[PDB]
Parts: sequence; C-alpha cells; structure tokens
Amino acid sequence: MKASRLYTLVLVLQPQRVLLGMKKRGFGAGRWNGFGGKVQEGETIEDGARRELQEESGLTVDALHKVGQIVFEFVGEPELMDVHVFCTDSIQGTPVESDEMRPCWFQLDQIPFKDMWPDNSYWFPLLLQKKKFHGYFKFQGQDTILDYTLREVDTV
Ligand SMILES: Nc1nc2c([nH]c(=O)n2[C@H]2C[C@H](O)[C@@H](COP(=O)(O)OP(=O)(O)OP(=O)(O)O)O2)c(=O)[nH]1
Ligand code: NA
Repeated sequence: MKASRLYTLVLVLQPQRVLLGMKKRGFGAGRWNGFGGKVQEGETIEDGARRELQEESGLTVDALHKVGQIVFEFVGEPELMDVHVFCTDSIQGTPVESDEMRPCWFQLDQIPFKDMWPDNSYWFPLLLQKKKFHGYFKFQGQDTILDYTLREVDTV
C-alpha cells in the first residue's frame, strides 16, 4: 500500500452560503475548492487546518469541526493524499483574495459543482446534511474517477 501525506480541507458553511476558493495559478487552476494544504511538522491536524484557512483565505477562526476524511489516489503518483475535512459556521473577518486564490461565497442552491473536483459531488451533500463521512477516490488525471468508496460514519 502507498504511503500517504496529510492534508486539510476547510469549508466555511453558513446557514445559506458556503465559502470556496478558486485556484488562480499553476496547473489544476480554475476549480473551486475548500481551503487547505499540507499539514506541517509538529502541528495537529486541526491547527494545520486553521493555519491553511488563514494563509489561503485570510480568515482566522479559533476552532474547527472535523466532519470527514477523504483519501485521494492519482494514477501515476506514488503517494496517497489523506485529506481531513473540517467545517465551521463562525467567522469574524472578511475573506481576502491573493495571487494564488480568490475566495467567493455561493448560495447553497448554487453550489458550483461543475467547477469543483468531481469527488465533491459525492461527499459535499453529506456535509450539508450534518453527516460525517469517510471516502476514497482514485483519479486518472483531473476529471476521471476509476474507483471510489464513500460511507457515512457516526464518528470520524
Ligand atoms: N480530488 C480532489 N483533489 C483535491 C481537492 N482539493 C485539493 O487541494 N486537491 C488536490 C489537488 C492538488 O493537486 C492538491 C493541492 O495541494 P497543495 O499542493 O496545493 O497543498 P499545499 O498548498 O500545502 O502545497 P504547496 O502549494 O505549498 O506546494 O490537492 C479536492 O477537493 N478533491
Ligand atoms: Na493549497
């Protein structure tokens, strides 16, 4: 089995809208996603999620709720991505656009699934229902899922 690298993903989910960030530069740009990145040495997963939210979106929150975990495998890549998914409903500043990321609010009847990673269509609806989940997705490139598993869980 492949080794896996730890990542976080943060969704700011308010009662009527969700905050997403559009990748501005590099390869893979043009998709909306939660805020996140690699966990760094010595930090807890939750603290890495708070750090990435601040660095990417400019938002500082005191805490996050863990809602899921999703493992991504890419054909031709040696490591899995072990992505710990967090939520919060409570913010106290404004999102900030950078050269790398543009944050944007979407109403919850306008979730931009067509411009999100294909796996999001499967697990995002569970997140919206206050459910917790574990998932795994194998991708060929950016657009094609070859295999996936998804399960609702009581505890993550
Ligand atoms: N399938 C899927 N892949 C995702 C999602 N979100 C997400 O970042 N990815 C993948 C695509 C990118 O290749 C990779 C982004 O991680 P990253 O390399 O930007 O993390 P980072 O910011 O710590 O790295 P770096 O820019 O500092 O080098 O993760 C998602 O929601 N679904
Ligand atoms: Na990132």
